[PDB]
Amino acid sequence: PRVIVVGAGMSGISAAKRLSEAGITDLLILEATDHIGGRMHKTNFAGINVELGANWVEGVNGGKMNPIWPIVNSTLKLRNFRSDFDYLAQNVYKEDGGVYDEDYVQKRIELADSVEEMGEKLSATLHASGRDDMSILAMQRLNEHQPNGPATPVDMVVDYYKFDYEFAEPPRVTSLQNTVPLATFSDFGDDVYFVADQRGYEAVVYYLAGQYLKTDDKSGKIVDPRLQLNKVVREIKYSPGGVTVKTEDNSVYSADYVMVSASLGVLQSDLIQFKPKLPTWKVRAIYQFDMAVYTKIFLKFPRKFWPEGKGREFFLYASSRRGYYGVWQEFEKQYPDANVLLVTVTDEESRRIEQQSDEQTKAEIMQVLRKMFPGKDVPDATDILVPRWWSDRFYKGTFSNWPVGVNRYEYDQLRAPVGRVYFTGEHTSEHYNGYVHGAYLSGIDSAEILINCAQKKMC
Amino acid sequence: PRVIVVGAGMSGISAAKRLSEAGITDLLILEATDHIGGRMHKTNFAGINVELGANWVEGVNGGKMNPIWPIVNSTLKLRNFRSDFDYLAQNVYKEDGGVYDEDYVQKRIELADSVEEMGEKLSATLHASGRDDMSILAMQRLNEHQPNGPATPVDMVVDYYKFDYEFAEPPRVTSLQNTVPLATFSDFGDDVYFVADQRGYEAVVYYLAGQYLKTDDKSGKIVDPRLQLNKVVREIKYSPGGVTVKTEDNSVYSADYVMVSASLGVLQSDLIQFKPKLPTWKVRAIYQFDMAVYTKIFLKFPRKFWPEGKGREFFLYASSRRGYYGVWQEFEKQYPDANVLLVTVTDEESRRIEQQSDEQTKAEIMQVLRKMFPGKDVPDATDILVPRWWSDRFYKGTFSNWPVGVNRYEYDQLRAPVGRVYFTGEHTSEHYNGYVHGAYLSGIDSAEILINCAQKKMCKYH
Amino acid sequence: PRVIVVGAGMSGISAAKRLSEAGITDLLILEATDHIGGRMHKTNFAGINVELGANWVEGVNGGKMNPIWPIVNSTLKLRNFRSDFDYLAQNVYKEDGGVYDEDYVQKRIELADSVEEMGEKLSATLHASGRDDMSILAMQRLNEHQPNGPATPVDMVVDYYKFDYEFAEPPRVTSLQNTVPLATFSDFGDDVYFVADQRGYEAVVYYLAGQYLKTDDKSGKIVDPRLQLNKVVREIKYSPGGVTVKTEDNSVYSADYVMVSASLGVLQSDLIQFKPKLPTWKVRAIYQFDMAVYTKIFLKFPRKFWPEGKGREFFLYASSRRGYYGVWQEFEKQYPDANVLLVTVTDEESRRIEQQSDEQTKAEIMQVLRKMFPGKDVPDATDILVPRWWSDRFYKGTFSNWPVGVNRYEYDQLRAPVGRVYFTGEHTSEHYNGYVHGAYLSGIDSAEILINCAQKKMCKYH
Ligand SMILES: *[C@@H]1O[C@H](CO)[C@@H](O[C@@H]2O[C@H](CO)[C@@H](O[C@@H]3O[C@H](CO[C@H]4O[C@H](CO)[C@@H](O)[C@H](O)[C@@H]4O)[C@@H](O)[C@H](O)[C@@H]3O)[C@H](O)[C@H]2NC(C)=O)[C@H](O[C@H]2O[C@H](C)[C@H](O)[C@H](O)[C@H]2O)[C@H]1NC(C)=O
Ligand SMILES: Cc1cc2nc3c(=O)[nH]c(=O)nc-3n(C[C@H](O)[C@H](O)[C@H](O)COP(=O)(O)OP(=O)(O)OC[C@H]3O[C@@H](n4cnc5c(N)ncnc54)[C@H](O)[C@@H]3O)c2cc1C
Ligand SMILES: Cc1cc2nc3c(=O)[nH]c(=O)nc-3n(C[C@H](O)[C@H](O)[C@H](O)COP(=O)(O)OP(=O)(O)OC[C@H]3O[C@@H](n4cnc5c(N)ncnc54)[C@H](O)[C@@H]3O)c2cc1C
Ligand SMILES: Cc1cc2nc3c(=O)[nH]c(=O)nc-3n(C[C@H](O)[C@H](O)[C@H](O)COP(=O)(O)OP(=O)(O)OC[C@H]3O[C@@H](n4cnc5c(N)ncnc54)[C@H](O)[C@@H]3O)c2cc1C
Ligand SMILES: *[C@@H]1O[C@H](CO)[C@@H](O[C@@H]2O[C@H](CO)[C@@H](O)[C@H](O)[C@H]2NC(C)=O)[C@H](O)[C@H]1NC(C)=O
Ligand SMILES: *[C@@H]1O[C@H](CO)[C@@H](O[C@@H]2O[C@H](CO)[C@@H](O)[C@H](O)[C@H]2NC(C)=O)[C@H](O)[C@H]1NC(C)=O
Ligand SMILES: C=C=CCNCCCCNCC=C=C
Ligand SMILES: C=C=CCNCCCCNCC=C=C
Ligand SMILES: C=C=CCNCCCCNCC=C=C
Repeated sequence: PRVIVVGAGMSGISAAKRLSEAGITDLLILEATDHIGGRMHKTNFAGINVELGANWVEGVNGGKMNPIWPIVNSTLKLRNFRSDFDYLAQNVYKEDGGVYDEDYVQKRIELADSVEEMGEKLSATLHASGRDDMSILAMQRLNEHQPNGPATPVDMVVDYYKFDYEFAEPPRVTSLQNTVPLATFSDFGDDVYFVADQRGYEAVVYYLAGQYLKTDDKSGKIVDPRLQLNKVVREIKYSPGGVTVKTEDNSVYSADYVMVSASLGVLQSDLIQFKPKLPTWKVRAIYQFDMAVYTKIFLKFPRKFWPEGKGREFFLYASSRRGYYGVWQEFEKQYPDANVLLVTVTDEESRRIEQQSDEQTKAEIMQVLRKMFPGKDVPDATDILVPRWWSDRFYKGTFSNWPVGVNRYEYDQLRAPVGRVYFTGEHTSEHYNGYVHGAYLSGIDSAEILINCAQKKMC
Repeated sequence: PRVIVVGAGMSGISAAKRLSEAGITDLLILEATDHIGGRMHKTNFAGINVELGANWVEGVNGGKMNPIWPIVNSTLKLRNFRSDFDYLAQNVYKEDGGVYDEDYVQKRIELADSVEEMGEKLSATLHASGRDDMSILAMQRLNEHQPNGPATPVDMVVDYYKFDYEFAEPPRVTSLQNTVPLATFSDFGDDVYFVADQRGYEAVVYYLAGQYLKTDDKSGKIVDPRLQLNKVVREIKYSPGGVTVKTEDNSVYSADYVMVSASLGVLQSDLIQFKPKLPTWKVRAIYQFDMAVYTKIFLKFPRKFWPEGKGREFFLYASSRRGYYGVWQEFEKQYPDANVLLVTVTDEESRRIEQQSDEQTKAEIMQVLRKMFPGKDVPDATDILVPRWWSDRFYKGTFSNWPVGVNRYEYDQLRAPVGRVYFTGEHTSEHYNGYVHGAYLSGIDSAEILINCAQKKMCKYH
Repeated sequence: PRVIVVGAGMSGISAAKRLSEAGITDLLILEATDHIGGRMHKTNFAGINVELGANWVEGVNGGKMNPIWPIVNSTLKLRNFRSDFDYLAQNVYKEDGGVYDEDYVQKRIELADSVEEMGEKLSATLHASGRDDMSILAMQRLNEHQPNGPATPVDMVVDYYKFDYEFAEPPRVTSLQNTVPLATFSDFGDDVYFVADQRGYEAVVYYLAGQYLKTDDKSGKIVDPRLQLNKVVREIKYSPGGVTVKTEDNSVYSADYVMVSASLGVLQSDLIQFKPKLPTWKVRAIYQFDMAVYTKIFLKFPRKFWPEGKGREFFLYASSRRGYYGVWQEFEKQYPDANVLLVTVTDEESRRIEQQSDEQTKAEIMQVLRKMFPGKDVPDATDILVPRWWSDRFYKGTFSNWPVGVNRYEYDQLRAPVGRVYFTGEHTSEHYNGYVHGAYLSGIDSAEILINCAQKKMCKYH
């Protein structure tokens, strides 16, 4: 059968590979941008390539092997380092200057960790139907016996590092049942490894694609005509007998099936019109799940003014405004001597920031840094890079997050095909939504579902 | 039967009134503070009494009469005014000065309203168990077809005005099925009346209490020994045979039953120790419902610099920071010539603000005001009042809000009695949680359950 | 809670009775016609009351007691007769006259019955999801090894008697899995008893109604104002908090819940407007199930011309046109001096006949009877009664039938409530759709689900 795959991110390339392995080689991959890789994507900043999207292989060293790890660490050997979060208690900055006492902070972290552990015990006892689920915040209130969760600046920043920095939305919106504990770490292991290689974390996608798509023997560039870049799909028409896909440039293509891999945000946006309209059950499951936004703001300075050394890689700023420029990282190992800092924001701060100029964002950040390092002469940053994933029509966010209210059955409806229209992508990953390995395994699983239906008539 | 009622806010006074009516007059009302009324409470601000807590009679002029309305508007004649929100579109300020064009704003308001109406239709069809509920935000996404709800400055303050200003928590955390549409408005009417009387909205509670408690002939002060102020209940021991209640000053009282009317926030804080410990099912029901916080910040100025006139009562500040000093009210009718303004904040901003000085909050507000009225000479406020309800141990918030995740049966577990211990209060109102009328009706309903057990020997709950 | 019950047929009355027993007595039953009983309804014909709708208590003498049986045979002692179909082989008339040879017909019946028995065995092994279901006709081809089901006149009329005369649609549309074997007979017994009493089979419903509705001490008539006749519901508005129902006479009623007992056929028609519209899942379940039509044409003649005697009660006409005036009943036992015959038609023929005049129908029937009894001087019938259930807007058919294509899950979606809107009626009976006992039991079942939701706050999800 002929199958059109919409999108050449990790899931689309992964699904097309699996299909090709089943012998379905009459594929046509239509990608909106001028390149493959989607959310795994590097860029030049301050004369070095940094990741705008995914940056870590998460879940390493555990009971099962994360399928992405071997490719990154053995097949391609991309340069990488295990992140160590053990010294955060020594690096929490006060809103007005200097760090807090490490012992006080270590005890707040312990209290937070302990509450989360009680939440893991509780989650284990909830019903599979989801009828007793609750937000992580409700679990925090119950376990601490209070009418509110973390509320002082230090407790809030600790809370934000533990939850929002992973999920990109606050604990009060997040499903406890479906995030605590999290399968990625329970299955693959607790460590995470930061990829810092000039070829980019995206190399993994190019490696996979080259195992079945044709590449130039000199270039190494993909030249297979089954891959067409700059093809923005805007309409998908389907019937019991086949499908037609129209692109923004006016091309029109036909196939027996279409495998949609565009992000959940794209599907919530209407960029692609389905005709007929997707059924209500599908539409509701789509709008109930969340597409989160995690913004990596890179900054480059004329000189270093922050600490370097053991345990100095990650540091937090405890603002009285929750989530305001709170989580920082410095790259003494990754980008020795570059004078770059990375501050991450999400959700509401991400949408506000994407809406204002880089200069204005730079100015707000300089004010925070100056409060943090009152003893230093802090130079203004020389360059800033603000990724605008939520504003980009081909992504509309960075990764899905599971909200309280959606149960496993409704989440599974996200994966479900509609006639001949199949779906894949990180938001269809059975237990790894939000991750690169989740996009990868989702392409394989979605392809298998289509192969069984198409080749064995077992749908 | 002797019954102890913990708390003399509206639901406790109302529950005690109903018991007394059923002839259960061997009552003891234990109130933590030095006064009755609870969350209906006024205070002197710069020379005028303003309400720290409830301020409106909400739900008036509809198909059924809100029971609070006749007392306010006819029995006591408390001075009051209908709030008119029809002119908001002419009163939305830009982050950086001046108002937006009216027609531009009106269209955003009309789109917001249309999404909500579409949400009311969805809501009516959801399974009664609450199992298919979703947040108000999810419904907005569905209806606007976007991966986010309102996100530009003007659409966000319109959203805040429509939802946070009523519920005190954002749409994304709030239950669609239980708040859209809202029974208070569907049943009692769409209008709301702001009480602005020197005697305070709490006069309604003093009135009900007086229908059954003895009062001093000249002062009208309640003197009945069945009401005991300054008595904070710290422990409730209950058994098959009865209950014992201990206060902080060590008093100990016994009764056949106890009716607890302390807020959900108090129950979530463990101020009262139950012995034996409440059942796990009850404990979980308590923690899963939300106790919201709504902070009315009052400001007094040496002279006026904002507009007055038709449609000027309410105005919004479209900050690029959602919920930042967004909803303003000026008092040309309520407190004429006092030069007072009221900005309301909720939730995360309330918690932040209660934790810092009033001077710091006043200076943040002066920057906002000077940005809104750049052509005026905006003098610094000479007085400010920041109510700290979340910090007050006898309240721990302002009113409950039904979150996504709590279902119908879980809400019933929140109300359910445990042995001889009954619960009452706005958080136990089936359809009016969060309101003065919900506390009033919840008092009568809880009392009736107790009366059935006590007088009809029908002791099984649901 | 206040509950409005739409319709006073067996299920509405049965539901209201069960609610009343749970103590829910604030009920309002709105019935479209001027009487209760619905599809159980008698009429005077030829000076005798005959049944226009149900006439048998089906499923008797089995392992479990059909709940209607005791009311009929013991509490009311309605006059009744066991129907005996054992002599059919002696009473099959050829298209042009005279009966076929008994031995020949018995052989054809024996074959039809053995193909059905093989269908029951196949049915038992089909997957519960309904994925392997097939029509009864497909099972017949498989078992007979032929490219068609019964196709000669005698085989066709035996087939119509065995299936259409029960289900009111042909084997090719009927689900094998859900009708062969049929629960009513497997649970309650293989016998059937024809009710022939002047008080009517509807007395069963009048008896249940009188157990909780007030009746005049003299007239015995129901006089409870909770029952209101001539109220045609045309709109049902519902929200998360209650419902409003408006009747064609323009009255408007309000309640907490509504229990809809009108027929599937009425729900498929547009008689009652739901606001908001019912959800797509619900509307699809409604239109996928079938509402069949079974038309009992009674004829009165001036003298008898057909045989009377052992085995003569039921006879068949083997027309070469399937289903054409094929199953007849003579009433020597029931109405001995009447001279009345009953011919039953269903489905396509019922729809055709309801649309033409009684005179044209009578003329068609006289041509058939004159061909069946060529040796007799057949008199013209002097009266005929054609019931028009499909044309009646308050019924739109006679009883639901389960078609191939619908599985249990989808059938259950017919019974499922939508918010505060509940449904009851024979088409919601878990295992006895199409019968009086099914209507009766569905009323109790539906009521209990509403009682758990409303009283116990436990709204069952599946
Ligand atoms: C619907 O109702 C009718 C009416 O009520 C049923 O018929 C009545 O059923 C009684 C149930 O058995 C029946 O019973 C009794 O009769 C026996 C025997 O009578 C004589 O024989 C005795 C022993 O040889 C002798 O000792 C005695 O003196 C008599 O000569 C007696 O032992 C029982 O104690 C009892 O009184 C009635 O006679 C009968 N009346 C009529 C008018 O039919 C009917 O029942 C059906 O089922 C029973 C099992 C029996 O087969 C009936 O004949 C049959 O009609 C019932 N139908 C259903 C389907 O429920
Ligand atoms: C800022 C950020 C940080 C993250 N951090 C990490 C991390 O450190 N580790 C980790 O494991 N995960 C992380 N993630 C998550 C991870 O990157 C994603 O889960 C994964 O890459 C998503 O792959 P996908 O194929 O599902 O979707 P995508 O990569 O979005 O691929 C979909 C493709 O479809 C294309 N497309 C969209 N619309 C159309 C259209 N109309 N027509 C044609 N093509 C279209 C897009 O251009 C894209 O190429 C991060 C992601 C981001 C963005
Ligand atoms: C800022 C704010 C704004 C609001 N706006 C409005 C509005 O405009 N309109 C509206 O309808 N509603 C509004 N509400 C809600 C309304 O005020 C409440 O729903 C209602 O007043 C609550 O009455 P209650 O009896 O349930 O609780 P409470 O009024 O809290 O009464 C409980 C009583 O128990 C006492 N107590 C607590 N712990 C103990 C103890 N351990 N022992 C003894 N006594 C104890 C407390 O002091 C209090 O008197 C608002 C409330 C607030 C605070
Ligand atoms: C011709 C025929 C033969 C049958 N043969 C038998 C048999 O022998 N044995 C057997 O067991 N079963 C048989 N049945 C089926 C059995 O009669 C029905 O299953 C049963 O009586 C249906 O009861 P109900 O309460 O579900 O519906 P109904 O009896 O239809 O009750 C619904 C009530 O709703 C009223 N209504 C409709 N629309 C409105 C409105 N808009 N507003 C208000 N009220 C409204 C109707 O008037 C009616 O009274 C037969 C039925 C018919 C019609
Ligand atoms: C990631 O890959 C490196 C490289 O292959 C691993 O470091 C090698 O590991 C083997 C295993 O016994 C040694 O014999 C080599 O000497 C190692 N090379 C170096 C430079 O130490 C490393 O352990 C890998 N990490 C994970 C988590 O797999
Ligand atoms: C609030 O109370 C005032 C006080 O009685 C009401 O205004 C009276 O209303 C009756 C009713 O139609 C009149 O006959 C009186 O003349 C009115 N008095 C005045 C001063 O106008 C008023 O309608 C009430 N408002 C509401 C919403 O009930
Ligand atoms: C390590 C580290 C720092 C955080 N970056 C992890 C973001 C991965 C997003 N996936 C989460 C799932 C969801 C929602
Ligand atoms: C009118 C007006 C302006 C807003 N003040 C009313 C807050 C009443 C709180 N109860 C809502 C329910 C919940 C949660
Ligand atoms: C006995 C006899 C004669 C046939 N009359 C009974 C009709 C009962 C209708 N219900 C069957 C279910 C279906 C569909």
